Amino acid sequence: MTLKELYAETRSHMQKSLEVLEHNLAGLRTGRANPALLLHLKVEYYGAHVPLNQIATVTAPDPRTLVVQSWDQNALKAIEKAIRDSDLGLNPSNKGDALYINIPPLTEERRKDLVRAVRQYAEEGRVAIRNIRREALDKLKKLAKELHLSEDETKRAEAEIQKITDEFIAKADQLAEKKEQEILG
RNA sequence: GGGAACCUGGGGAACUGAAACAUCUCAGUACCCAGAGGAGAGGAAAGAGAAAUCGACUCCCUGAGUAGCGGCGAGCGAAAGG
RNA sequence: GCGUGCCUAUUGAAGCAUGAGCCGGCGACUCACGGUCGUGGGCGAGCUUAAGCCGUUGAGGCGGAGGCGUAGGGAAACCGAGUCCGAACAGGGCGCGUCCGCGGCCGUGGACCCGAAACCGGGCGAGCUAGCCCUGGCCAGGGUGAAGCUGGGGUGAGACCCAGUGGAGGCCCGAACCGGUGGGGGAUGCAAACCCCUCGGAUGAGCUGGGGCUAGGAGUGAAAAGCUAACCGAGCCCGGAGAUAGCUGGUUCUCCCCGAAAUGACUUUAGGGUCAGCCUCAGGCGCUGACUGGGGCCUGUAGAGCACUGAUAGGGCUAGGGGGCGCCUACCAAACCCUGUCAAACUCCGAAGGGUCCCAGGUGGAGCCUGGGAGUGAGGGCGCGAGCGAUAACGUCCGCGUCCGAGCGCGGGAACAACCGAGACCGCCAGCUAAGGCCCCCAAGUCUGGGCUAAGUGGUAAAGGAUGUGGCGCCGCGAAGACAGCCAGUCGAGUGGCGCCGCGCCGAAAAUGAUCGGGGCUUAAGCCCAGCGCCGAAGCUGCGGGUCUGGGGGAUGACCCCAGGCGGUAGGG
RNA sequence: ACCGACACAGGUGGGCGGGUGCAAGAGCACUCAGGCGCGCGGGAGAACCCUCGCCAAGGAACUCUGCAAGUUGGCCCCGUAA
RNA sequence: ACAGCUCUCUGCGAACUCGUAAGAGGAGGUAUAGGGAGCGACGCUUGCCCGGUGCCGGAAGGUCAAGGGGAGGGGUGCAAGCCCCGAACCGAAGCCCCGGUGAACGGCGGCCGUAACUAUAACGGUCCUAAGGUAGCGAAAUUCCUUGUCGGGUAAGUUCCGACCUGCACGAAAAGCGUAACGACCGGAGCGCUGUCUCGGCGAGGGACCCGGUGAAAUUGAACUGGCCGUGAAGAUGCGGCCUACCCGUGGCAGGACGAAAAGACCCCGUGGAGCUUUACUGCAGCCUGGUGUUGGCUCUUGGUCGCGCCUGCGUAGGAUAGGUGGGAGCCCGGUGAAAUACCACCCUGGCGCGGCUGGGGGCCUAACCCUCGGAUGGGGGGACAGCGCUUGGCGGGCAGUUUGACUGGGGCGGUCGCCUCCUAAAAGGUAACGGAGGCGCCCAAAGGUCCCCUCAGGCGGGACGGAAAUCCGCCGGAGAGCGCAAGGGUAGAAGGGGGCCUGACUGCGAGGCCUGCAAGCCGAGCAGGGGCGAAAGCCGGGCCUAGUGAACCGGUGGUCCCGUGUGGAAGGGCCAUCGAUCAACGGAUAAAAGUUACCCCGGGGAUAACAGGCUGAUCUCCCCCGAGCGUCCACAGCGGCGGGGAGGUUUGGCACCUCGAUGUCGGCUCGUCGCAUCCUGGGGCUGAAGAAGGUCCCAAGGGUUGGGCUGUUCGCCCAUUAAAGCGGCACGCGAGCUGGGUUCAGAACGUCGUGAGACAGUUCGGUCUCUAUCCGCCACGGGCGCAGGAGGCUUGAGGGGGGCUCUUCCUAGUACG
Ligand SMILES: [Mg+2]
Ligand SMILES: [Mg+2]
Ligand SMILES: [Mg+2]
Ligand SMILES: [Mg+2]
Ligand SMILES: [Mg+2]
Ligand SMILES: [Mg+2]
Ligand SMILES: [Mg+2]
Ligand SMILES: [Mg+2]
Ligand SMILES: [Mg+2]
Ligand SMILES: [Mg+2]
Ligand SMILES: [Mg+2]
Ligand SMILES: [Mg+2]
Ligand SMILES: [Mg+2]
Ligand SMILES: [Mg+2]
Ligand SMILES: [Mg+2]
Ligand SMILES: [Mg+2]
Ligand SMILES: [Mg+2]
Ligand SMILES: [Mg+2]
Ligand SMILES: [Mg+2]
Ligand SMILES: [Mg+2]
Ligand SMILES: [Mg+2]
Ligand SMILES: [Mg+2]
Ligand SMILES: [Mg+2]
Ligand SMILES: [Mg+2]
Ligand SMILES: [Mg+2]
Ligand SMILES: [Mg+2]
Ligand SMILES: [Mg+2]
Ligand SMILES: [Mg+2]
Ligand SMILES: [Mg+2]
Ligand SMILES: [Mg+2]
Ligand SMILES: [Mg+2]
Ligand SMILES: [Mg+2]
Ligand SMILES: [Mg+2]
Ligand SMILES: [Mg+2]
Ligand SMILES: [Mg+2]
Ligand SMILES: [Mg+2]
Ligand SMILES: [Mg+2]
Ligand SMILES: [Mg+2]
Ligand SMILES: [Mg+2]
Ligand SMILES: [Mg+2]
Ligand SMILES: [Mg+2]
Ligand SMILES: [Mg+2]
Ligand SMILES: [Mg+2]
Ligand SMILES: [Mg+2]
Ligand SMILES: [Mg+2]
Ligand SMILES: [Mg+2]
Ligand SMILES: [Mg+2]
Ligand SMILES: [Mg+2]
Ligand SMILES: [Mg+2]
Ligand SMILES: [Mg+2]
Ligand SMILES: [Mg+2]
Ligand SMILES: [Mg+2]
Ligand SMILES: [Mg+2]
Ligand SMILES: [Mg+2]
Ligand SMILES: [Mg+2]
Ligand SMILES: [Mg+2]
Ligand SMILES: [Mg+2]
Ligand SMILES: [Mg+2]
Ligand SMILES: [Mg+2]
Ligand SMILES: [Mg+2]
Ligand SMILES: [Mg+2]
Ligand SMILES: [Mg+2]
Ligand SMILES: [Mg+2]
Ligand SMILES: [Mg+2]
Ligand SMILES: [Mg+2]
Ligand SMILES: [Mg+2]
Ligand SMILES: [Mg+2]
Ligand SMILES: [Mg+2]
Ligand SMILES: [Mg+2]
Ligand SMILES: [Mg+2]
Ligand SMILES: [Mg+2]
Ligand SMILES: [Mg+2]
Ligand SMILES: [Mg+2]
Ligand SMILES: [Mg+2]
Ligand SMILES: [Mg+2]
Ligand SMILES: [Mg+2]
Ligand SMILES: [Mg+2]
Ligand SMILES: [Mg+2]
Ligand SMILES: [Mg+2]
Ligand SMILES: [Mg+2]
Ligand SMILES: [Mg+2]
Ligand SMILES: [Mg+2]
Ligand SMILES: [Mg+2]
Ligand SMILES: [Mg+2]
Ligand SMILES: [Mg+2]
Ligand SMILES: [Mg+2]
Ligand SMILES: [Mg+2]
Ligand SMILES: [Mg+2]
Ligand SMILES: [Mg+2]
Ligand SMILES: [Mg+2]
Ligand SMILES: [Mg+2]
Ligand SMILES: [Mg+2]
Ligand SMILES: [Mg+2]
Ligand SMILES: [Mg+2]
Ligand SMILES: [Mg+2]
Ligand SMILES: [Mg+2]
Ligand SMILES: [Mg+2]
Ligand SMILES: [Mg+2]
Ligand SMILES: [Mg+2]
Ligand SMILES: [Mg+2]
Ligand SMILES: [Mg+2]
Ligand SMILES: [Mg+2]
Ligand SMILES: [Mg+2]
Ligand SMILES: [Mg+2]
Ligand SMILES: [Mg+2]
Ligand SMILES: [Mg+2]
Ligand SMILES: [Mg+2]
Ligand SMILES: [Mg+2]
Ligand SMILES: [Mg+2]
Ligand SMILES: [Mg+2]
Ligand SMILES: [Mg+2]
Ligand SMILES: [Mg+2]
Ligand SMILES: [Mg+2]
Ligand SMILES: [Mg+2]
Ligand SMILES: [Mg+2]
Ligand SMILES: [Mg+2]
Ligand SMILES: [Mg+2]
Ligand SMILES: [Mg+2]
Ligand SMILES: [Mg+2]
Ligand SMILES: [Mg+2]
Ligand SMILES: [Mg+2]
Ligand SMILES: [Mg+2]
Ligand SMILES: [Mg+2]
Ligand SMILES: [Mg+2]
Ligand SMILES: [Mg+2]
Ligand SMILES: [Mg+2]
Ligand SMILES: [Mg+2]
Ligand SMILES: [Mg+2]
Ligand SMILES: [Mg+2]
Ligand SMILES: [Mg+2]
Ligand SMILES: [Mg+2]
Ligand SMILES: [Mg+2]
Ligand SMILES: [Mg+2]
Ligand SMILES: [Mg+2]
Ligand SMILES: [Mg+2]
Ligand SMILES: [Mg+2]
Ligand SMILES: [Mg+2]
Ligand SMILES: [Mg+2]
Ligand SMILES: [Mg+2]
Ligand SMILES: [Mg+2]
Ligand SMILES: [Mg+2]
Ligand SMILES: [Mg+2]
Ligand SMILES: [Mg+2]
Ligand SMILES: [Mg+2]
Ligand SMILES: [Mg+2]
Ligand SMILES: [Mg+2]
Ligand SMILES: [Mg+2]
Ligand SMILES: [Mg+2]
Ligand SMILES: [Mg+2]
Ligand SMILES: [Mg+2]
Ligand SMILES: [Mg+2]
Ligand SMILES: [Mg+2]
Ligand SMILES: [Mg+2]
Ligand SMILES: [Mg+2]
Ligand SMILES: [Mg+2]
Ligand SMILES: [Mg+2]
Ligand SMILES: [Mg+2]
Ligand SMILES: [Mg+2]
Ligand SMILES: [Mg+2]
Ligand SMILES: [Mg+2]
Ligand SMILES: [Mg+2]
Ligand SMILES: [Mg+2]
Ligand SMILES: [Mg+2]
Ligand SMILES: [Mg+2]
Ligand SMILES: [Mg+2]
Ligand SMILES: [Mg+2]
Ligand SMILES: [Mg+2]
Ligand SMILES: [Mg+2]
Ligand SMILES: [Mg+2]
Ligand SMILES: [Mg+2]
Ligand SMILES: [Mg+2]
Ligand SMILES: [Mg+2]
Ligand SMILES: [Mg+2]
Ligand SMILES: [Mg+2]
Ligand SMILES: [Mg+2]
Ligand SMILES: [Mg+2]
Repeated sequence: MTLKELYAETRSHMQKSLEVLEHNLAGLRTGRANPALLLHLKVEYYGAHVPLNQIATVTAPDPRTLVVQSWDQNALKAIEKAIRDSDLGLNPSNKGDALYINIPPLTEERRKDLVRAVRQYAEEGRVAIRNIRREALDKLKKLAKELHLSEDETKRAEAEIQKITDEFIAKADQLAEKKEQEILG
């Protein structure tokens, strides 16, 4: 309706496009010495792919492994029933109310199968935003042309978007930016 | 054919002014062409204009910046009669 | 010792804004006809003549056509000291010189003087340059080797293939010839388009000699708005023409008097103008002026205040509403109540002030009236009060005021339009004072008592730190003699604690060489509270002199006394 | 001696335009016939500039850019890809 | 430009062009040709949308200018008359309307939902359209984010090439995608070779310099012309305090004299100027078009129409095809109906019958006009047409003259432009800003006059339908209701709520004020005239009150007395009443008007922008306070919430004070110099310091602070090293020292917007950078004099300047610590 609520409907409409970015990184075979790499998992349970960060508690004991202290025995049961079913290629455990799964890093060829695809979400992410800028500015057009402004009352708008788009595009380049280390280094 | 201007006919601007500008103005000016000559034109009423009047024409002074004309603006502007 | 050129334009210039090498000459508010005034004469209920006519050879008459003036009022008819609107016989609106000379200003003409970009007419150019027509030349040498023909090959006949001859082409290489790619030079040149190296085309849409043709809103153009006689978005010359310029510049002798504005209103107006405001001169009226005292009103700001309007933190009381809902539990939460507050657009209340009317003082480059001449209509700083700004700006708009402008004349402030003092006729080798100062530069107290400060603070900064120092307080409570060390007695006294006042330290880094104006100051040459004295300006007295008004001498003699004003740009006299 | 304000480093159509050598030629070099030595000179031997010759090693690090400069260059003969 | 493609025009006296015309090109041509337009060999191709626009086609209708036409009206004369307006209706072109048309101007979308991992969406629903971009191409001479991501080339590649397509904003004849051959065209690589460079050196010639001859120019207030901190109109040789410094030159260097040269080219202002554009205004040329003059014959055929002759009207009964009103009875009523006939009439309805006056059409003609033919007194063909005169209406950037407002913290854009109500506003008024927050361009025949009465809003209880208000009753409540609508003031002792009569919401006027520059606006006593209500004293010339509106000019309607061009009356004026304005840019230039320039010009300005300086310091970089809370314990080893205080003038800004008769504007090169907040190397302090390393704070600039790739880049980003590869000041130092890659002149193109000419803080290739230094300053080298005799030598050094760096390794010692 106006720049006021708009400049915020971008910092809200760009948020999500960023969201997924994080999402598509953890789903990646990093040093896999992290728990979150699991919780996202849509685990089929009681008739609904239910995110693991809701069916249990994953926390890697040490670097070399993770534990899913799955409260209810049964839950844990139908849990493995999905952490493996991921092409990845791991194997957990039916030990106690928890799930012991190893973390085995691998070859360089495994680095391209991980690093290359990342410098790909690097795009899907930067871009998803690029559009929240394209689609933004356009409503900024019809806006000050409906509402009346100055060729400058508008530039202020026009570039603010830009400073916002740029501000958010950072929480991306710079985001994955770190995990790239957890992957590489 | 020529002739310093001066005169008549045939054509004929704009800048300007109106504090813009198109009617209007400058202006029938400038200039162009023809023609007449010591001058040229005009000249004996199919006039004038309200006076039982006047009596070819042309020039001067008044009439008069009047009567009027006018995007009733800028501005233009007679005639009878004396 | 003291001292920032001249003009110009400006809120403001020495200005690092404008113009000017220097000297001499030329060089800009005029005339004509109308108007409006003031003024010197003539004639007066009238005054005066235009063209023309007669005389003159630097004689003046005559000429009353005509023009103003004697009545105004009404759109007009018309009426008339009235008239007009009107039914009114209410009312209301309008009511007494010419002719010359001269000065001021206005209208009109180029009308203060220069200066455009352009516009319009008539002409002059294609001996440059563009296109084209006619008639003539020119293009070393080398290269590749098309079509054609001819001989052989193949076929049913062919097509088609081979050699050979042959000599095509907006073909190739490269001089002349015609261009002008890239670079350097040249840049008051060799030259207002050049030179050197380099590079393109060179039988073609080629280059060139002579003769011809098309032109100014026109030509011509392998197209750039290119070219048309070295500048072309419309050539050149001549005339209209002294186009117009709400802009820029310039605008000449002296002394005297007064002196602005930089605002309001309306402007296709906003750096212009019309009216008003403010200056000035004339004549007219004469204490009403500015300012002050005393009285009587209107008034709604500074404060303050919640009675309205609204906002407000908390607490109580209590709807209705959360959560168990039945009791209860959190002001989560309306009105109400106190408790404390907030507000340009709230005020129960309300100042000081301001304004205004009658009376009183008030003789002043006061006012009030009629009129001639204006300029100005960018303002700027500073105090105060408000907006905008960010409780920013040498910011910005307003308000009272002031000062600069125009007081850049003088002292102080180091230097400096507006900060302090203070209104500069002139002259003097006099004297006392303002502001500021009084140790040396530099005038006058290293003046006198009384403290404070040790950082050069002074000599120019904050929140906030800190037993820096000097001076006050009330608090403990130490013979129920610990406050500091050594087992606590001896030791036998000033030790803890907050918190106020003065000066001070830290906090605290900037760009060419440093500093408070310099030197140099510490019981000061700093700072605070006292006291007497000097210095110091163009301020005021002293002596003399110039000048204009006002007021008396006065025998006008313009000739001495008397009391005042005399900075000044635009401007007026 | 013509057009360029000049005794101008620019411009101006046609014919002749020798010899030797170089693949040829009106190209280049030298020189016949012929003409000229450009209407200020003399010295010195710095910076710097103009125009010109050279370089160790490196060989585009230069720079906007190999701009410039260098390399290659004639003829004969092989031999020449997409 | 080009061949070549396409659309289009043109039947010959061609179209088109020049010209007033004659005439001429066209062309001594004839559609296999000529003109106009776009595209630009050649290969494959060239989609969809005729709603709007243009053009082609439509013998019907709609509208329409003259002219024809005259029902009807007015003016005058005693009149025959003469004069005027004047409806029907017939009337071109154009426009409207109906079709067609894209190698004509042009145009060629969006929003929801859905696949058994997810994603995504072939598929569905839906909104609008004239129809929603096909082939091919794609971060491109087009891609804003952008150096998009990947891959290749490189040590390293914002460029380049290959891909992906999320095409800000390709795309089919302003052509699309390709293409061998071609280019002094623009980009990326290589190899060869070099002074281009690291990195500078030597040498040659012509100048520069010295000597003899000749001998300029721009500029120039006057000169006796130094540095620093200050200062001043805010960048000083010329003021102030201080600091230096003998006089005068020769060769050089360029930092300064805001150096010179151009009355700034950008910027704005001027109601300044030109070239251009169009669906801005207005006209002109030309073209189309009706009537006519030129201009005539003979026929065919239908109109409008006035003279006339005639026939002509079938409601229900009916003597039945009554038109109508009169006369009227021999050439009938009757009976009945709305009306009675046998007959003569005057006329509405309507058609035919011979004439007039005029019209329109379609034919043939020849003899005017035209063109032609071995030279014609004539013959061919066209033919009342064409051409030409006049007049009617329209098309008409082809051409012309012009208009395209102002304010405004430059301008443009956005906003506003008059009136009303508060505050601002400092206790009379008044009063600024693009200051804060709202209204008006009306409404009322009752909402008005006056007389007569009556009184709210809310609150609490009682109450049939009944919220928390319908309507009743009951107390209480001075004002918070109401007062037509904004706001303020006022108000119940009425302006409010209700009832009764009325139309003073009059005509004549107006003492006297308010306000005020003018002109406008504002209240209004009372007299006269005739009225309304009231018993009356009395009130009523509009509305509780301020907004609710517009000078004159020009026309329009009414009326009255005045004028009425020899006189009379008219035509037409005046006076009075009243009307036509978003003249709303609202004190109003015209009846009448938009753009554009980088093709541009003049006059002006630092009255006003961009660069730079200055003031400011929000923003900016920096350091400081308070100390939540992180640090395994523990505010400060290292950190710091929310919050607060300052410093600096390097960022982005605000202001517009110098300079617009000119202060050359990014980057690079060269030469630097200064600050410390320090990147190295020196010292030191704590450390959550073992050592070796670091972290962090404190001192401290003396000196150092590399070479490359990319980009114009500064800045970054990488490659290889380093003790380190520090930030910032000097007009973001430095163009009279160089460079011009960037950027802002003219050329061209892409995307883009625009109908257009042209435009763009978009791109892209191109594109002129001025021999002489006089003064200050600086580098060198002199002449003069001075230094109280005149000399030849050798030194003293007050004073200044140059220079100061840093790494690696080996011993100590593999020791100390571990
Ligand atoms: Mg003659
Ligand atoms: Mg005019
Ligand atoms: Mg006009
Ligand atoms: Mg005109
Ligand atoms: Mg004679
Ligand atoms: Mg005669
Ligand atoms: Mg006769
Ligand atoms: Mg005469
Ligand atoms: Mg008269
Ligand atoms: Mg006469
Ligand atoms: Mg001096
Ligand atoms: Mg002047
Ligand atoms: Mg100024
Ligand atoms: Mg000077
Ligand atoms: Mg200047
Ligand atoms: Mg000067
Ligand atoms: Mg000037
Ligand atoms: Mg001179
Ligand atoms: Mg002189
Ligand atoms: Mg007068
Ligand atoms: Mg007199
Ligand atoms: Mg006489
Ligand atoms: Mg009357
Ligand atoms: Mg001009
Ligand atoms: Mg002309
Ligand atoms: Mg001629
Ligand atoms: Mg010629
Ligand atoms: Mg010629
Ligand atoms: Mg050739
Ligand atoms: Mg050429
Ligand atoms: Mg060649
Ligand atoms: Mg010739
Ligand atoms: Mg040509
Ligand atoms: Mg062109
Ligand atoms: Mg020329
Ligand atoms: Mg004239
Ligand atoms: Mg003049
Ligand atoms: Mg004087
Ligand atoms: Mg005075
Ligand atoms: Mg105006
Ligand atoms: Mg005035
Ligand atoms: Mg106040
Ligand atoms: Mg409450
Ligand atoms: Mg309350
Ligand atoms: Mg008195
Ligand atoms: Mg007085
Ligand atoms: Mg003013
Ligand atoms: Mg001003
Ligand atoms: Mg100010
Ligand atoms: Mg003064
Ligand atoms: Mg002076
Ligand atoms: Mg001074
Ligand atoms: Mg004085
Ligand atoms: Mg002394
Ligand atoms: Mg003394
Ligand atoms: Mg003491
Ligand atoms: Mg520092
Ligand atoms: Mg000192
Ligand atoms: Mg004392
Ligand atoms: Mg005296
Ligand atoms: Mg006296
Ligand atoms: Mg005085
Ligand atoms: Mg004066
Ligand atoms: Mg005077
Ligand atoms: Mg010449
Ligand atoms: Mg010459
Ligand atoms: Mg010579
Ligand atoms: Mg010569
Ligand atoms: Mg020749
Ligand atoms: Mg040879
Ligand atoms: Mg030769
Ligand atoms: Mg010579
Ligand atoms: Mg070498
Ligand atoms: Mg070497
Ligand atoms: Mg390089
Ligand atoms: Mg480089
Ligand atoms: Mg580069
Ligand atoms: Mg390049
Ligand atoms: Mg490059
Ligand atoms: Mg080269
Ligand atoms: Mg190849
Ligand atoms: Mg092949
Ligand atoms: Mg055609
Ligand atoms: Mg012919
Ligand atoms: Mg083309
Ligand atoms: Mg095909
Ligand atoms: Mg269409
Ligand atoms: Mg159609
Ligand atoms: Mg048709
Ligand atoms: Mg007619
Ligand atoms: Mg009659
Ligand atoms: Mg028609
Ligand atoms: Mg969906
Ligand atoms: Mg499913
Ligand atoms: Mg669908
Ligand atoms: Mg679609
Ligand atoms: Mg399709
Ligand atoms: Mg593509
Ligand atoms: Mg792409
Ligand atoms: Mg790229
Ligand atoms: Mg491409
Ligand atoms: Mg883009
Ligand atoms: Mg590589
Ligand atoms: Mg695009
Ligand atoms: Mg598109
Ligand atoms: Mg198409
Ligand atoms: Mg097209
Ligand atoms: Mg292509
Ligand atoms: Mg080329
Ligand atoms: Mg070097
Ligand atoms: Mg030499
Ligand atoms: Mg200074
Ligand atoms: Mg210099
Ligand atoms: Mg000069
Ligand atoms: Mg100028
Ligand atoms: Mg100019
Ligand atoms: Mg301009
Ligand atoms: Mg012109
Ligand atoms: Mg017949
Ligand atoms: Mg008839
Ligand atoms: Mg009859
Ligand atoms: Mg019956
Ligand atoms: Mg009978
Ligand atoms: Mg009839
Ligand atoms: Mg015939
Ligand atoms: Mg015939
Ligand atoms: Mg005809
Ligand atoms: Mg035009
Ligand atoms: Mg206008
Ligand atoms: Mg502005
Ligand atoms: Mg007041
Ligand atoms: Mg007041
Ligand atoms: Mg309104
Ligand atoms: Mg009422
Ligand atoms: Mg009810
Ligand atoms: Mg209303
Ligand atoms: Mg009534
Ligand atoms: Mg009354
Ligand atoms: Mg009323
Ligand atoms: Mg008018
Ligand atoms: Mg009119
Ligand atoms: Mg008459
Ligand atoms: Mg208007
Ligand atoms: Mg106005
Ligand atoms: Mg008005
Ligand atoms: Mg008008
Ligand atoms: Mg251009
Ligand atoms: Mg040009
Ligand atoms: Mg052009
Ligand atoms: Mg031009
Ligand atoms: Mg200024
Ligand atoms: Mg600050
Ligand atoms: Mg903070
Ligand atoms: Mg602060
Ligand atoms: Mg600064
Ligand atoms: Mg400025
Ligand atoms: Mg300045
Ligand atoms: Mg000058
Ligand atoms: Mg200047
Ligand atoms: Mg320690
Ligand atoms: Mg340093
Ligand atoms: Mg660079
Ligand atoms: Mg790389
Ligand atoms: Mg620097
Ligand atoms: Mg130079
Ligand atoms: Mg320069
Ligand atoms: Mg310079
Ligand atoms: Mg460039
Ligand atoms: Mg260039
Ligand atoms: Mg460029
Ligand atoms: Mg531009
Ligand atoms: Mg377009
Ligand atoms: Mg080039
Ligand atoms: Mg220059
Ligand atoms: Mg020299
Ligand atoms: Mg030393």
